[PDB]
Amino acid sequence: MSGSIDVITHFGPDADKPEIITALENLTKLHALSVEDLYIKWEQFSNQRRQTHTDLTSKNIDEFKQFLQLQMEKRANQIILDSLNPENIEISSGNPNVGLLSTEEPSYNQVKVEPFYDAKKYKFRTMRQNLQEASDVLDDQIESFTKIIQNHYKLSPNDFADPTIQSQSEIYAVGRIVPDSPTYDKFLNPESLSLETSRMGGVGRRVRLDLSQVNELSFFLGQIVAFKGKNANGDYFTVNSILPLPYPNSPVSTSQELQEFQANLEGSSLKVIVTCGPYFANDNFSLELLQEFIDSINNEVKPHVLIMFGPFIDITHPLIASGKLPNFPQFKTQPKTLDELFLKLFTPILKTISPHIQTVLIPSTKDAISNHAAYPQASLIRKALQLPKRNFKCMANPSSFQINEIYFGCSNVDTFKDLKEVIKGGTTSSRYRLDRVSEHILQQRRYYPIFPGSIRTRIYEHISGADLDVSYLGLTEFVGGFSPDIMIIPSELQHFARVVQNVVVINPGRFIRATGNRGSYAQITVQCPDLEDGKLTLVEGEEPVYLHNVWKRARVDLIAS
Amino acid sequence: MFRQSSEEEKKLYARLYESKLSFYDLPPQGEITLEQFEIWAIDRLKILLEIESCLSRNKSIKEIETIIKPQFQKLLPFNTESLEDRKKDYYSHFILRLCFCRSKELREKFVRAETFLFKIRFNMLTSTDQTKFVQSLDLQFISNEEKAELSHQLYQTVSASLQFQLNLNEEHQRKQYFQQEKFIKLPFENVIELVGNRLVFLKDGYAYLPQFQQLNLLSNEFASKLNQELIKTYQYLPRLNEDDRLLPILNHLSSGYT
Amino acid sequence: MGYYDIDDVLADGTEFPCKFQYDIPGLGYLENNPGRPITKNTKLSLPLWLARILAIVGPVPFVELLPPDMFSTKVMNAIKTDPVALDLHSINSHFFSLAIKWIMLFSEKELANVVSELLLQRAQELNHHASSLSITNIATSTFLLKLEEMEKEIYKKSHESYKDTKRWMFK
Amino acid sequence: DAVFGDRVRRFQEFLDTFTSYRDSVRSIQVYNSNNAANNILPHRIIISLDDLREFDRSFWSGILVEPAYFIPPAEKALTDLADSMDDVPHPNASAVSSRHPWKLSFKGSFGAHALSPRTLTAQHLNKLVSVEGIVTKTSLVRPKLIRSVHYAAKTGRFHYRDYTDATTTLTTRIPTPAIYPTEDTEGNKLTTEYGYSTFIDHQRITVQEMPEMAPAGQLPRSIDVILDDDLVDKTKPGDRVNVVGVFKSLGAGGMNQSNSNTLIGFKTLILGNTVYPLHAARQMLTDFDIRNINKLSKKKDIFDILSQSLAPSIYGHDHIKKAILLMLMGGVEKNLENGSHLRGDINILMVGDPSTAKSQLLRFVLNTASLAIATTGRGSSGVGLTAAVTTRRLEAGAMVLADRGVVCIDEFDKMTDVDRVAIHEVMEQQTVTIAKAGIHTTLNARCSVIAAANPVFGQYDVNRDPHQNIALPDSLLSRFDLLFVVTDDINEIRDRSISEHVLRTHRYLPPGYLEGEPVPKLVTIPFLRKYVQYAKERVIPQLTQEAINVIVKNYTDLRNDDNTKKSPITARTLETLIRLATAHAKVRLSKTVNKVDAKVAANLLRFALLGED
Amino acid sequence: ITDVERFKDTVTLELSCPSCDKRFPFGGIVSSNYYRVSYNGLQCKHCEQLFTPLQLTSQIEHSIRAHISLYYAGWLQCDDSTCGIVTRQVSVFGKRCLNDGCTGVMRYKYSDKQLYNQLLYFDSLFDCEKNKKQELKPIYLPDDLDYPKEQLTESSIKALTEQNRELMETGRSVVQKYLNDCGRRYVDMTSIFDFMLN
Ligand SMILES: Nc1ncnc2c1ncn2[C@@H]1O[C@H](COP(=O)(O)OP(=O)(O)NP(=O)(O)O)[C@@H](O)[C@H]1O
Ligand SMILES: [Mg+2]
Repeated sequence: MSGSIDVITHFGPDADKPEIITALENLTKLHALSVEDLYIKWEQFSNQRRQTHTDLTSKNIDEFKQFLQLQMEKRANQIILDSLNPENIEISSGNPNVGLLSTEEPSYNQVKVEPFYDAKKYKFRTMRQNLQEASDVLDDQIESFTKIIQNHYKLSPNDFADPTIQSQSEIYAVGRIVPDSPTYDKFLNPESLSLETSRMGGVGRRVRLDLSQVNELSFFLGQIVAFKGKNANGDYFTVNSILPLPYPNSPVSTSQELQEFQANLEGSSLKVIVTCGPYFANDNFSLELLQEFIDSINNEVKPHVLIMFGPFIDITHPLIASGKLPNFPQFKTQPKTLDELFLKLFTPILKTISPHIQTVLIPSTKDAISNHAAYPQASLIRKALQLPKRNFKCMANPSSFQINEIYFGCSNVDTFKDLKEVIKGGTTSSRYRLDRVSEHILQQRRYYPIFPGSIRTRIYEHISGADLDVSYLGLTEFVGGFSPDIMIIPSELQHFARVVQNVVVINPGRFIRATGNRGSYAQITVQCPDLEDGKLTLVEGEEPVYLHNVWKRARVDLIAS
Repeated sequence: MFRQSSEEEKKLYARLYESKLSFYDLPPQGEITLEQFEIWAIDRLKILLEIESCLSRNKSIKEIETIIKPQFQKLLPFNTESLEDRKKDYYSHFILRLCFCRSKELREKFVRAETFLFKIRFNMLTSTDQTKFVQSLDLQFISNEEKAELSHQLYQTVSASLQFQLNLNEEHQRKQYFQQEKFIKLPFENVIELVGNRLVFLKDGYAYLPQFQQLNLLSNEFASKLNQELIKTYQYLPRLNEDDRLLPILNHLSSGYT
Repeated sequence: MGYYDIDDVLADGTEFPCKFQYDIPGLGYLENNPGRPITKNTKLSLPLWLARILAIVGPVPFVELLPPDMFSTKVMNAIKTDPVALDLHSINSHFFSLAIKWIMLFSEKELANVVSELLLQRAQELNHHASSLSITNIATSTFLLKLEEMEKEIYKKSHESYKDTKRWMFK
Repeated sequence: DAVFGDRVRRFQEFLDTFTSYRDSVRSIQVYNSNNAANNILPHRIIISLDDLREFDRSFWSGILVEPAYFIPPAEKALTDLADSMDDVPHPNASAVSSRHPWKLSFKGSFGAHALSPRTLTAQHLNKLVSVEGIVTKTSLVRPKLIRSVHYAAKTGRFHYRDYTDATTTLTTRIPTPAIYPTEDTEGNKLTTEYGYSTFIDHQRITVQEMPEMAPAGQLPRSIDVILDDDLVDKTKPGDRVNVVGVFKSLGAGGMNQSNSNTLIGFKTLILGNTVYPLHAARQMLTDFDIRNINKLSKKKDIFDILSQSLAPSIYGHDHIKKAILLMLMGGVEKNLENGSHLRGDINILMVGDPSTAKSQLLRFVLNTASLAIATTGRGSSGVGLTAAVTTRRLEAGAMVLADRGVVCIDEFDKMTDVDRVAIHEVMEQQTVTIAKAGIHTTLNARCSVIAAANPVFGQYDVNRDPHQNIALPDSLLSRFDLLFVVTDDINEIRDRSISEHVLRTHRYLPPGYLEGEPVPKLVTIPFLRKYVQYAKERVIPQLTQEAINVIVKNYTDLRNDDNTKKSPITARTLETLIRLATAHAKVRLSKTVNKVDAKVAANLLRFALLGED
Repeated sequence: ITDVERFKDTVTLELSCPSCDKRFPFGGIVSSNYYRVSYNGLQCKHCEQLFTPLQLTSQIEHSIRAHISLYYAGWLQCDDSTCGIVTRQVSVFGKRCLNDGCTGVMRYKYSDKQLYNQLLYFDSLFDCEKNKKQELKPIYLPDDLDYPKEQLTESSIKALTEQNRELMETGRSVVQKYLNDCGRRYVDMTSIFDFMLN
């Protein structure tokens, strides 16, 4: 009854023929419009064709269906926990200009943050690794270290020989620590280690290592090493002594530069804050803790520089991985992508940072806001994040940059967790592991010296890893061939701050724990360089230069977030 | 009286298509996609296949123009300001160099088809564009005294051509046009096709050519320079062999001509 | 654009079409009924000195400006075909003042290019009729009825300049 | 000669660039190709002159200042575009050599060349101009030869030739003698193939300056215009019109040897390129109008809203306003299969005291009906009001001119008896018939009549019979559907209400004016006109049994019950009930008449007839 | 090459319902027993949950990044059928097999080709034109137990694609972000024209 009479009370009684009823009923069911709406649109259709005989026939209804689809598509087209050096150095007072409303240009107390790397080299295309290029990089690493060792120990080129060839005489050999078996099953012991040579040194051959004569050792996969030993039987290279790799030089500055940096801070101490993501818990996307932290940054702590490590939006976050992202009632328009999610959640909060605080952002390979998903990693696109140019600087991963005289080395890959050492001997085992790992990083002259990179698997399915682009691992080396004054490598391990070979090594820890509890951040106070206090070491030469000795004049406080 | 007073790639292609046609003179720069490489090559290949098909069917210039002109707006646009169209045209030509440099038969077929397309597009120009294009290619007119001395012979040579090619049936109109027409002197071997048809006047080893003719010299220079460039392209094919992802596409493109 | 300038005082009082974005109590006197509210999406014609502010102050501002008839497409085509023949005086008495105000308000680029050409092309005939001194009335009088209030001042100060020079020379 | 080719090329670039003209070519072609397989649209296109300016100024000024050298190549290029697009195969003999290219027309921004017949001057010769005025004369349509085809008997070869005349082409050529060739070059006798030859239509008209612009009682001035092909017969005398075309000269001007001493001038014309009317009635609905009309129709009391929105400046007389609205909607005209006709249109009469807004209310209909003629009863004769003889030719009167419209007659009581009786046919048979020396013909006159009158004694006298107060015969009053009596009864509150109303009316100020400068909800009249037009064209209510049950009962009671009723009751009263019910159903946009419509119609007739509700 | 042939070895996109945790294969705007595409977007057939755009796009981005991370895990496999060793170790010669005595050639187990085709497969799923033309890789075969009984009409698919154009474009934009960084894409004419540098 209902559809028929509804048609017959809008269309004429001529519609009583059941085929006509069925066609009009099909249209209203197809397009969800009511019978009277269909009658109105039928009247629109009857216009503009010179067709006074727009009769309610089957063919006219077919043309009306075509008209309806044309109108539809046209409408669519229309529409303090721990501390380093607390007893010797007071906490800095921070930047006095923070909190001053004054629009006036920040004339005097300008901490200069300058990158110390070529940003263009990090803008390579990812997801295309040539195996030959990767192997060339790995070979060049061995060759570069051979030259370093030869120069340092004043060895002749003829002192180096192939360790895979039988020799009764002791030889020097440089190579990469590799497993004895290519299909090794995740546990390396001292007896399961082999040395891979360079193409020039040993034609890339591998030789098993006999470390019976070595009492103390600490090795890891991918490590470049130098040995003095012999291959008497042709099967294993017996190591008699390990040649320690020389440490890189320390950065230096002239007297004039140091005086300029002293005048810039008016004799006050530099204050740097370092945070590392994630910035929200595993069960929500609340940034309340970050907001509270930024308010403290702006009103109480007042740092000169804020360094923020990613991930800001961790792609491996449980809610993202499960697709259980919540609705955000605070937003008029819901975000549609993870990039928009950053712009709605992080950008309003980060913009509240005082313009007198220089903010450095370093991405993570797990950051959804970075399309460059490989280590080494390009910087974030500041404009895409809508962050102000005045006080935000996006840096690569790893990044080397200078704050006044101080050289910072930053790498947002978890080298401390990933580096698994094969150790032997009581003295080595008694030493703190993170010191040994830090020494490995410094000796290898690369922020992530492990090869193959670490991987995380679950019951096996691949989840994540270091995600190394092997062809570009040269960009992970120390820039300029010298160690940083301060090395920052965030790790999932417990936060720490230590001095290892005159380098301040810092793990700030996670900003927030998985459970939502407070994590940690690092507050770094560095006293101003003074030529008269004796904390700087003069290096004699043609132009007198000074070692910064930041480790003697830096305090690092690990603080609850 | 009173008086007052990569970007480089885009400027390059604006310069190359200011004349609306090009001899395809210069090395492209920057990047395009591999999908674009394949599709652009196939589009130009379709036009050249139809040109060769019509020529094998012995159809005239007018018929081929009627057949091919609707295809430009779909496959290979012409007389256009669009940078995308200009890059599409230029790159597709350069791609088919690498496809058709591979053998003498392929080189001859590609030169024939591309030269005929060049002729078609030149016919589409205005006379001002033709003049500017010819002048841009750095391409000897006789003196008025020499024209006067040879006027009887030159007029006897061109009078029939003026009637049949320029529709000048009136002798008065032919005389006025001839009074306004310029003539070119060059060795007879350079225009031998016109010599065999007795369309030019010969004197002491030189052919006298009116300005309203001579497009065969332009198209022959295009064909000759394209043949030489293809021979060069053939000599450095071993450098093409460094990217494997291109060789299946080029094999596919050449298979339709074998 | 001085404070005490009579022409600017008088040009700011021309009305423009407007549409509201909020309902507001008691402001019905704008709609000539003091006893009632204004309601959203109502359309009214308001003087420019008021609409210039209600379109800016907040967010969403109170009023939106609709494209007025004196800048319609027909007028632009009339301007571009023959600027010298055009009866701007009938279109609007103060055209070149309102044009500059509207350009400042919306930072139009193409309208500025049209208006600059219109002024430059009309200045020519204006100088012709300024230069022509008797030793005629109908021929001059037909064009001088199509001048804006803005153009009349330029014509008067030009004619007097030529005439004073001529008087001094032949004396 | 070579320049013609380049102009064709340049216009081809324009046609490729502005693509909305390709759609026009193609749509006309596919429409014509469809119905040909079973009206036909002309091969003509209108271009915006502004697009051409923005595309190429050198071509724009060329069209507008040298049309003889730019219009022909442009038109040629249009034909090539339409010809290259796909078309039906195997054309017939006549189609193969039609000699029928496409043609252009123009709109927008003529600038200095927009003129009038008084100001068209010798400086404008050979320019493209636009003129405005009134049509005063039109010639008969004539065919004109342009091409002929011949079959040669012996050889079997078809031959042809072309002809020209000075008004057929923009450019100038040697004239042709209009002779048919009888014999071949080779001596073969020829035959002429009519039906393969081509002829075209021709018509001359004259346009004069509007009388509103005539100076000082001076003689008015005028121009002759030439029309052909599609433009023929689109105008009639008295039309206000705007014409576009080329202004040109003709003939030898007496320099071919003449007695005049060449004082006489050359002849001149305008060659009609495009013609547009002027509104000085009809409107065309947009989609939004259909939506609003359909939505408004579902209110509970649309009849009250619409009726009260007629003449809001007049206080009172609700029922007369409702009657006028039903008149403007009208009934449904019936033609039975045996040729018999049943009337559909409603006639209304109102009689009353002095000053009671009769003429003022009658004046409103004249300014809201789509076709309306007005006359005073004493200013018109029977023949002038119906039809008259002249020279034999028969000339129409006012009731014949308003055919499907309304005629308003004021001061009806002053019309003589000899004039009134001419109207008795027109109000029922809806025709006019004449039988006079040398003439016999019938004419159509289908209009509705509304009229006003004064009672016999100067004011209505309730103490005398209605027939004594209304001196008209019973056979005439029977033809009016509704007869209204209205009076000025003195009462305090009534006087106060009316006087306050007219005083509020006299305090109006129009929108764009400062004070003292010289010059429920109500739908606006420009919307009400659309509502009436839509309702009269798109809905035709059919009658139903439930409505008939009410109509029959009311008619038999009203006729048989004895009462002091003010009009004779006859078989025509039944039809008035059917008409009023149908018109009310039409206001409601109903496809059928229901019980409600019949009830309302009865309650209106009872009020007008028996004076009380 | 058809999408069926090109994407034969690609991993099907699986989406997890945010409300009931049911996982199902997503094949664009097609008939499925596990999801329905309405005028409002993607809906789970099990619990009738409507997916927000963020819920869909985040899962796509997570899948993309999972494939990228798998690619950079750097598993290598020897092409010799007898050796077939799988390792993440890379020799200084790269292509030399690390098994002693083997002359096979080491190759990436998950190649840059396979990753690029996987990303294109994801891109194709959100291409409106491919959805309208029904040119996508099928997620069900007619002989599959999960083959949907009710098939969407071509008209319904075109209408649903038009109605969901914004959602499809958003998903496609997420894929295109990574495809634009994929090294396997572009061709540099500047370097290529080294003969003119003779
Ligand atoms: N509500 C009203 N009732 C009556 N008259 C009104 C009303 N409003 C205005 N009038 C005025 O009444 C005057 C006379 O109206 P009019 O229609 O000429 O009366 P009439 O019936 O024609 N009288 P008459 O000409 O003597 O037959 C006009 O000036 C109207 O403006
Ligand atoms: Mg009156």
